[PDB]
Amino acid sequence: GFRKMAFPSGKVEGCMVQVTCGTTTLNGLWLDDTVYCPRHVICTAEDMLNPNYEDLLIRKSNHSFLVQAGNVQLRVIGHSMQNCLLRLKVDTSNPKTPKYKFVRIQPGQTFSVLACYNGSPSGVYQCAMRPNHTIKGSFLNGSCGSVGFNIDYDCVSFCYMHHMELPTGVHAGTDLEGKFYGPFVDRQTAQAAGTDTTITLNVLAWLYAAVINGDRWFLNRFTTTLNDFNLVAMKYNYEPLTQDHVDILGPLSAQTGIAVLDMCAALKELLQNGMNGRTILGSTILEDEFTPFDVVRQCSGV
Amino acid sequence: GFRKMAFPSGKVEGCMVQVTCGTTTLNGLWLDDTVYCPRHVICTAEDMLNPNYEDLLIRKSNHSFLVQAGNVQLRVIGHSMQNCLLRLKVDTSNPKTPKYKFVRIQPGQTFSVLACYNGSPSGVYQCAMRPNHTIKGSFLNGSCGSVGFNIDYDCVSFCYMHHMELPTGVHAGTDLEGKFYGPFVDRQTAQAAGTDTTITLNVLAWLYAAVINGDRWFLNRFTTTLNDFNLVAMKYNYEPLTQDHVDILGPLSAQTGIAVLDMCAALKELLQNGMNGRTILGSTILEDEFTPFDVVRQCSGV
Ligand SMILES: */C(=C\C(=O)OCC)[C@H](C[C@@H]1CCNC1=O)NC(=O)[C@H](CC=C(C)C)CC(=O)[C@@H](NC(=O)c1cc(C)on1)C(C)C
Ligand SMILES: */C(=C\C(=O)OCC)[C@H](C[C@@H]1CCNC1=O)NC(=O)[C@H](CC=C(C)C)CC(=O)[C@@H](NC(=O)c1cc(C)on1)C(C)C
Repeated sequence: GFRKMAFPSGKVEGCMVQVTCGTTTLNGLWLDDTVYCPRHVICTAEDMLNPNYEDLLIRKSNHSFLVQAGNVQLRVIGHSMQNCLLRLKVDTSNPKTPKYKFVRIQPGQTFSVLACYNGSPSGVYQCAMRPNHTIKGSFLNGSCGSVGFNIDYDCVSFCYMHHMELPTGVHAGTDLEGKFYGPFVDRQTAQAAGTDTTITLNVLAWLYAAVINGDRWFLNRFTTTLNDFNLVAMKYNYEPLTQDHVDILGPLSAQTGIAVLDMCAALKELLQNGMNGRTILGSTILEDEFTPFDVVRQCSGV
Repeated sequence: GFRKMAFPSGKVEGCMVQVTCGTTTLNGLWLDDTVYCPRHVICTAEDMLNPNYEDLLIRKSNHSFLVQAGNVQLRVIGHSMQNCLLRLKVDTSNPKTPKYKFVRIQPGQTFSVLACYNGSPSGVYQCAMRPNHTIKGSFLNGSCGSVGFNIDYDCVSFCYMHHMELPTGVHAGTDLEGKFYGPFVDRQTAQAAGTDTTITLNVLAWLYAAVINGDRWFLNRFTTTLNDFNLVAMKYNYEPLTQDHVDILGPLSAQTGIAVLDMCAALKELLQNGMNGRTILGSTILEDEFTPFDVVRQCSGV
C-alpha cells in the first residue's frame, strides 16, 4: 500500500503551547526558553489592514502575554519581534525540547503539519509546499501557530508556522524565522495565491513508486527528450523538468530499471491519453505531493 | 481543506518497544508492566503453516525474550499467551503509559496507525476497517506489532495490532485482546480477503462535508426511498443503507439543511452519471474512509 504518511508527532506535540493577548488566543512553539507565535496575535478588531506591528508591540509589556503549557502557566520575561513572529522569552526552559533546527523549505518539498487549537494538538497530516508558496492544509479557527516539520533520525526540522487562509481556501505561513513563504504579508489586505503548477518531479517519483509497488500498465516503449517533454509539460500546467530533476531521480531509475526520460515518455502519454478509467497505486489523479525522498522512505523494499 | 487526518501520535510513540526471539524481531506495545506482541514472533523457519503456538511457547522461557525500550533493555519476568498475542510481564512499568483502554472496532470505523520498525516509530496515517475486515495499510518488513488507535480527549483507545499482509497487498491484524478482525489466522496458510464493499455511510458523511465545505454541485431536487436506494447500492457494490445509518447522519443533515434521503438521491445520481470530469473536495472518487464522526471533528465550523 502507498499512503500519504506523516512523521510521528510526539517530539512536536511537547512543544505546543497556548499564547494569549486581549481576547486573541492562538498556538505557539516552545523551544528551550522561547515561545514563537504569529505576531498577529497582538492585533485588535480595529487595525487589520493597517497594522503597524512596530507600534502595536511597543504598547505591550511582558505581562501583556499569557502563555499556557497546558495546565501550567509560563511567565514572559522579555519579548521581541522577528519578521512576522514574536519570540517570547520565558522563565522556564521546555523540558521536552527535542533536538531540532529551523529550515526554510523549497517548493515541492513535503512536511508534516500538527494542526493545533488552544495549544492542544488535534491532528497530523502530510502537506507539500506548492510551487505557488501556499499549502493545501486543513485549518479551522484557532489554528494559527500550528507548525510544519520533518524528522530525520532525531532532529525535528521545523519548516513552517501557520498564519492565514487565502480566498481559495489555501494556506500561507512563514518559516521559523518569521519570513513568509511566498509574496504574502500578515495583514487582512485582500491578497491571492498566484496560479499554481503541478509538481513534475513528484509525479515521476510517484510513478517509480507505482512500479516499485508492482504496477506498470502506464509504461510504454517510447522515450522523449527533455525539451520535447517540457513542451507538453507547459500545455498541461506542469513544472518544466530540469537536468537536476533527472539526476535526483537516478536512484529510483536504477532500482526499477526504467530510464528517467522513458518514465517521462510514459508520463507524457498519461497526460495526453488520460488514465482511461484506470488507477495508479489507488488514484485516478497523478499525485504530486510525494517527493523522491518520500518514495524511497516508503518503498525501501520489495 | 479536507485532509485524511491522523491523531497526534505522541502518547502511542512512548509505548513502542522492540521484542526479539531467535533472529525474529518485531514491535510490541508497552503499557504499565506488560508488553503485547504478535505471537508469531516465536515462529521458526520450519513450521509456518503448522505452528502450534502452544507447543512453541512452552519451549520458551522468560530470558527467551529480549525487550528493548530504545537504548534500554527490559527484563521479561513472566509470559502468557492471549489469543494471537503474547503478554510479556516486565520488571519495569512504562513511565509514559497514557490513560488508555482496549476497543474492538467495527467495520467502517477509522483509526490512526503508527507504522513502526525495530521498535522505532516511522510514520502515522489514518485507515478504516474495511467491511471485509482488512485494512489498506502501508507496511514494510518489520512492521508487525505496529498499533492502530483513536484518542478522545486523553484516552488512547487501542484498536488494532498488525500481524500480516494478504495476497492482494491488504493487511490483517487483531484487537489488543489478540482476536483477529475477520476470518484470518496467524499462520502462513494461503488465505484471502473476502470481497470488499464500499462503506455507504462514510461516503454520505463525506458529501455532507463537501457541502459544509461549500461545494454542492452534485445535489439535485430528487429524493429516494431507503429501499430504492439499496437496489442501486447493490448494483454498485455499496453497503445497504439502514435506518440506523440514516439516524447517525441526523446532526450533519440538520447542520446543512439537506435531508438524508435527499443526499442519498444525490449519491444515487453520482453513482449512475459518474462525476463527469468533476471533483468533490478534491477527489474524483467517492471517498469512503471518513466517518460521520470524522467529518464533524474536521468541519466543526463555517
Ligand atoms: C488563524 C488565527 C488564530 O489562530 O487566532 C484566532 C483565534 C488564522 C488562520 C485561518 C482560520 C480559518 N482557517 C485558517 O487557516 N489566521 C487569520 O485569521 C489571519 C489573521 C490576520 C491578522 C493580521 C490579524 C486572517 C485571515 O486569514 C483572513 N483573510 C485574509 O487576511 C486574506 C483575505 C485575502 C483576500 O487574502 N488574505 C480571514 C479570517 C480568513
Ligand atoms: C510483519 C512481520 C514482522 O514484523 O517480523 C519480522 C521482522 C509481517 C507483516 C508484513 C511484512 C510486509 N508487509 C506486511 O504487512 N507479518 C508476517 O510476515 C506474517 C508472519 C506469520 C507467521 C505465522 C510467522 C506472514 C505473512 O504476512 C506472509 N503471508 C501470509 O501468511 C499469507 C499468504 C496468504 C495467501 O495469506 N496470508 C508473507 C511474508 C507476506
